[PDB]
Amino acid sequence: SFGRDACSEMSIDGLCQCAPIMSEYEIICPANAENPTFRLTIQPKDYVQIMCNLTDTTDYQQLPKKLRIGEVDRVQMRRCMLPGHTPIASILDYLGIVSPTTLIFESDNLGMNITRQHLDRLHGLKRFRFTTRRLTHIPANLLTDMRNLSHLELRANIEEMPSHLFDDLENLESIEFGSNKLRQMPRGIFGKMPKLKQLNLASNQLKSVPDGIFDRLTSLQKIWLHTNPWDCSCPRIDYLSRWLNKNSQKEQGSAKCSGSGKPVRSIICPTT
Ligand SMILES: *[C@@H]1O[C@H](CO)[C@@H](O)[C@H](O)[C@H]1NC(C)=O
Ligand SMILES: *[C@@H]1O[C@H](CO)[C@@H](O)[C@H](O)[C@H]1NC(C)=O
Repeated sequence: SFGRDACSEMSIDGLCQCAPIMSEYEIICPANAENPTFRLTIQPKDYVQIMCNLTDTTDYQQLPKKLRIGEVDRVQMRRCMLPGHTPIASILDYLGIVSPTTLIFESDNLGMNITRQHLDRLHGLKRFRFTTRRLTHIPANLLTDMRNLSHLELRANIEEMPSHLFDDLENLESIEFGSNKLRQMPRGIFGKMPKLKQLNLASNQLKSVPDGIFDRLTSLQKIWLHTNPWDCSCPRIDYLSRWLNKNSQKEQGSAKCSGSGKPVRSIICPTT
C-alpha cells in the first residue's frame, strides 16, 4: 500500500515528485515538468485519479515505477490514451492498483478505436464509465466477461448499438446511454436484465423503439426517454405510448412527440 513513506522516497530519485496534500497524495510525472505527462491523485484504499497529457502512447514510460498503491475502489482516468493493443488494466497493474470496483475512462485523445482487449482483466469491475467526444463505433464483444458489472455509462456520440452488447451481463442495475446520437435500439438488447433498475436513453436521436423492448425489465424503477424525436404516429408509437402510460411512475421526465410536443404517454393508438 502507498503511504507517506512511499511518497517521501519518490522525491529523492527525481523521476516523479509526490506531495502529501490534505489526506491524499499528488504525484507529478515527470517531476520538475511545467506540463507533466501524468498528474496522479492518490487517496489510499479509496480513490486514484490519473490526469494525462500524452502526445503518444510511448509516454506511458513516464509513469511511476515499482509503485504499489494496492487495493483502491474508484479509478479515474482523464485525457489518457488507450495503451495501444494492451488492456487499460496494464496501467493499473504498472501502478499496483488491485481489484478496482469503479473505472472512469474519459478522454478525447484515445488515439484509436476502443476494443474488447482494452477492457480485458477487468471482469471484477462493478462500475464502468467511458466518455469521449470523438465519433466512436462500439463492437458487440467490448463488454464481454464484464459479468460483475452493475453500472454502465457510455457517452461517446454512438449512432448504432450492437445487439449482443449486454450478452451475459445479468448483474447490470444501471445503464446511462444519455446524450449519444443513437437512432435505433436492437429488438433483444434488454433480454436478460433481471437486476436493471435504472435506464437512461435521453438526449439521443430515437424516433422509435421495437415493440416489447422493456417487457423483460421486471426490476426497472426509473427510465429516461425524454429529448428524443419520438414518431408519435399510430400504430408505430402504440407499445411505447401504452408502456409509458402503464409505467408512468417509472418515467423520469417526459418523452415528447416530434411535431406536437405532447407527452408520448398521453397518445392513445386505435386498433385496425
Ligand atoms: C500538454 O502538454 C503540452 C506540451 O506537450 C503543453 O503545450 C500543454 O499546455 C499541456 N496541456 C495541459 C492541459 O497541461
Ligand atoms: C473506428 O472504426 C470505424 C469502423 O468500424 C471507422 O469508420 C472509424 O474511422 C474508426 N475510428 C477511428 C478514430 O479511426
